[PDB]
Amino acid sequence: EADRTLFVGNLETKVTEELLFELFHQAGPVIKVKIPKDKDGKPKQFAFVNFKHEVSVPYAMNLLNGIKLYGRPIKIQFR
Amino acid sequence: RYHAEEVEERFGRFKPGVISEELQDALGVTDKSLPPFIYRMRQLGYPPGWLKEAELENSGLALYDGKSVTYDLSKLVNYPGFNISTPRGIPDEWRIFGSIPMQACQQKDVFANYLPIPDMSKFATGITPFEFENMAESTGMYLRIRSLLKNSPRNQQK
Amino acid sequence: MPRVKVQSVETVEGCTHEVALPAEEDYLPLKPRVGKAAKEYPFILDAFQREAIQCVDNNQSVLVSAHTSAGKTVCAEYAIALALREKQRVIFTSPIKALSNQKYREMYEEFQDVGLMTGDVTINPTASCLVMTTEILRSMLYRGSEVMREVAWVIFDEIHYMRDSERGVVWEETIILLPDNVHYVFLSATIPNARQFAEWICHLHKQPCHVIYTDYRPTPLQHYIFPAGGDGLHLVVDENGDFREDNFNTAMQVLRDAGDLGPSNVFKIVKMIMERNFQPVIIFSFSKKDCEAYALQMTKLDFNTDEEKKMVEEVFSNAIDCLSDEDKKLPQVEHVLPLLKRGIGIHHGGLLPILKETIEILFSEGLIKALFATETFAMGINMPARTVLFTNARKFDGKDFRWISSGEYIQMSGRAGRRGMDDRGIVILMVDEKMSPTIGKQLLKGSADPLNSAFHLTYNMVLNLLRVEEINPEYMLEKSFYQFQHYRAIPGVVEKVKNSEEQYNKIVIPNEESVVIYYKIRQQLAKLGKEIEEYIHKPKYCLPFLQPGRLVKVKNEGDDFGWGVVVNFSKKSPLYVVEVLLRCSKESLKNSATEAAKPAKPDEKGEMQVVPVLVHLLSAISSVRLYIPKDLRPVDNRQSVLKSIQEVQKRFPDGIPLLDPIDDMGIQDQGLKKVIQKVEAFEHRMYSHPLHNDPNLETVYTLCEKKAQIAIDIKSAKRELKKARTVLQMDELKCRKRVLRRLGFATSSDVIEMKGRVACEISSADELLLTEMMFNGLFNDLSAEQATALLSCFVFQENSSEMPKLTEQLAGPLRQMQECAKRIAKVSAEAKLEIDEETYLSSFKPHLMDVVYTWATGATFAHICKMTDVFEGSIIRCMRRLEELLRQMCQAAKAIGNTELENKFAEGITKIKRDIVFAASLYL
RNA sequence: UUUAAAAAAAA
Repeated sequence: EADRTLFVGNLETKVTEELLFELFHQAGPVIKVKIPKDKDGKPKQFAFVNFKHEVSVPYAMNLLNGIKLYGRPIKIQFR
Repeated sequence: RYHAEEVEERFGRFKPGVISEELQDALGVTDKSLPPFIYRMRQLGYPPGWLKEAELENSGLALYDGKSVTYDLSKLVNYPGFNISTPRGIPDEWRIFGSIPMQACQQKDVFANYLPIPDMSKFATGITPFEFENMAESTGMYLRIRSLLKNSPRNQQK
Repeated sequence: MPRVKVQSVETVEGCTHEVALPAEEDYLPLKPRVGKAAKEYPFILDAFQREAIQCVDNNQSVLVSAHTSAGKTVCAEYAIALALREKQRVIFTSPIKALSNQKYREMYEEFQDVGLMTGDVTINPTASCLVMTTEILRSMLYRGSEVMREVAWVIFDEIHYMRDSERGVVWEETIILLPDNVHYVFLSATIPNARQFAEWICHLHKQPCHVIYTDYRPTPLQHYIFPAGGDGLHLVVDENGDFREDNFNTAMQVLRDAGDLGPSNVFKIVKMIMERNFQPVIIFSFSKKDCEAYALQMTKLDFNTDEEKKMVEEVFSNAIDCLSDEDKKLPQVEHVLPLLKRGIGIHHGGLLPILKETIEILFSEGLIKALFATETFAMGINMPARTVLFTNARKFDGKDFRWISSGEYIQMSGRAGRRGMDDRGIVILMVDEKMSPTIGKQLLKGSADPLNSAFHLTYNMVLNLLRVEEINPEYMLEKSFYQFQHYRAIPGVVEKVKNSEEQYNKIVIPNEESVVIYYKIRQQLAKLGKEIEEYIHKPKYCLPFLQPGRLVKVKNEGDDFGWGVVVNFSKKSPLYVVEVLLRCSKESLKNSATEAAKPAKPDEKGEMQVVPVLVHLLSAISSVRLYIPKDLRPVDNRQSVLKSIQEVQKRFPDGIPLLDPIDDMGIQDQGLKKVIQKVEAFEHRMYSHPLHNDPNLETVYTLCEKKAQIAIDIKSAKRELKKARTVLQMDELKCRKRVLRRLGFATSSDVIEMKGRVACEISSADELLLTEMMFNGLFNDLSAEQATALLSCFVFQENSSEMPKLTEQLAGPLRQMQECAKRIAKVSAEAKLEIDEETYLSSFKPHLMDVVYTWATGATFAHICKMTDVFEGSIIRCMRRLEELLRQMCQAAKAIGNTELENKFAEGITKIKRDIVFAASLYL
């Protein structure tokens, strides 16, 4: 799991599960995105994404890094 | 359960290759402009995530009596502009963000081709005699079913 | 007492034809055929079938026991043809309902003068031939339907099913009650004790009965073993039968090396099969979930050509068209179609019956090339395959988990290898880590299990027998192939006791009085030592002394491992387990996955392994604590420990010192003091005896011990022989009759009262409960829905943990039923009958009460199927059983002349009988 | 620039 996990930080407010899943599924099969919400009811700058295979995790990073989502770069880190 | 194939609805469903207008809005770029990732994507190559999906592994088991891996060529993903020629109306915007024109290796064709006992009357005394129930007749369904597959692999081998 | 002679008729090679006939009779040869043969076959008949046909030509019963697919059914076909040719009537009996349907379809397409009678349906009852499940035949016998008069032949099928332990009794009853003029034909899988069955039939009906036994099979078999972790299949058994020991050992060694160290093994196996051209495969897994998961895993292959896909789509659509369009929208029907399209199918009790029938048809026609099935599919008819695969060799029967018996393995593997099309059947057995070479050898080399009856009394049987006149249950108990086995066994025990007695007399003793006194004193000393040791092993006294270096001797009765060093101890759950370091046998070590332990054989050198013994096995807790290496993993250290023990023994030439139970362990309670006094007195008495100092007393003592052993053996053997001289359940019958009379069913003179007469009808579920509730007026107020739900609660039995909450109408009636059941349990208990009240009450599981209530209300099937977790197959089974029980309840209400209940149950039947649950089988 | 394993079956 930890191998297939990948943290996402500094994501735009409207960035929800559906859009992130759409973005990340095209490169390869992705299990799902986890967004444990704070005491606010809105997506946080912090979240995680779990992919079907860890081999796919780097390529997404190789393809996506601070991409212009909603006119706002989004950073991605490892475990 | 076998029929409980609802795991594919955690939040929705999508398809590979195609680009949704909602995704275009999310990325901040409309459909007229070529996707920026494609640049980097064609500077990276074919994603390995779907490569495993199209790859079938031959079992190595051998009979201890006293690899040319198989790939499903029909499952190849479509990535126009990298593997397939860019659709008309979309110029080769390799000068944006830095990239090169779609290469033959980057193209789909090259990658694809690269690979004593009481009498009976006494018994019926004092108890209701047995009666037939649920009387019915054959509906012929088995006959028609058999007629359908008249020439089956078993039959043709007979 | 039985008196039957078994004449071994000579026969050609391949079969062993022997006839059991009454002792006073004189065997005579079987006359050849007279006139034209009943029916002609297009192929030559193997010898045993020819002998069976000749035997039936003389109107003499026969018991064919041969591997399924050896061609047993030809004998039944010939018998039916002969019976029809003579204007007689015949009955064909099968255990299961679905197997009965398939057999009926075959016969109808054969002769077209066929009927069918089962609980679900009945077709052409007035036919010269009939097919019916055993229960219908038993009902005919008990009620003596006139149709039974015309019969002349009865063909029992799968008679080896008689040991079902739940539905076995229904066979014996049916066999007992038939008139003697009838002639039987029994078809069974190969079993060792067929001769006993033939003798029973002969003794029971006073006529000759033959036995044809043949193990021949048309196409040979090859057995491979796949270890969990290996990378290949080992040819453990070849068609010649020469169990290849070396290959089996290599496979098990690979298993061990992997254990002590294509994501799924089954996927690798099936893929290898596919690429090796063994396409038609049956994968047996003893769990519904396992079959579902394995089928799901394989949703990435395709064994079918496009034309096969079109054909499968056509067949599936045509089969499903019968159901209502709303039914076709069920997830189950929709989601299986892709699997059949790609050539993968599932078959287990959970599925819907219609899907099971469709999959059976497709497999029979070859469209499906890999079928995941449970044990049930094994009993199917004419559905062979070129290969069979076992996922897990562990099944949970009614009792608990266990290794599949060799009989079941043979039965299932018999479904491998078609006739002619493929000339080499392949059977592959997967073995996990929890497997032992001994278990594997026994499973592969084992033979079919013996046929042991399971007769047990039932209130319905007792009531019905009492009702009829000129007969009593004692007759049944006497003749029910259970006293028969004991009678057959009696000569063995008689000869055993006689032989032991003559040998005991043969022994010669110089002067038995003095030797016996000495031996008795010795035994008393042994008992006192046992008491002292029991005193030592109290945990609070010996646990402080079981340090990780202590030197203790462990001696389980009969087998003593010698000295060994303690390593650790713990409280297992409240016994204590002490882990000693003993010398093992290197055989129990290799198959340690299942064996316990064994002392090292004196000839060879053990392995010096850690054994977890029980605390009380410590014969003597010496006091020489060794210096333990502190790391006993490597095998080198433990040999050093063995050398150290040998050195310590060499240092104390006259026995290692033992902890003194009195002062070293500081035991104070006076009981040990008195035991010490007793042992001291006995020791002095023994020493003062003269023969103790005499020479050569060792041999005399040994022979005296052997004489005592033989004496106790004689005592036990004759005691059990006297025990066997009485009918067993007679006490059980007495208890049952007491209970029946105590509730008014039977008068003190054992004549059926109206209550028992009513209870006679109900036979699909409990009778006393239903009759009591009916008489107590419980049902007089419930609407049809509540009655239906309660009856459903009666006929449900499955390991369900849901325990759903019932709101208003399904609770109160359940509580009243609980009260009545408690009353019945208490009455049974006070009548000295073995019954656990809590378990009895726990039997009636109401888990489906709400489901059945909703279904009666008018809910669509999909709605209820989502209302719980039980597989839809179980729901359908329970619904059918409830429907038949409701019909029986209608009959009972008619009997008591209470129109209200009759109308109520009519409403119940009308409401809960509709499209999908009671979907007519497509085999009709 | 990072939250419990569990088969089969009927009047």
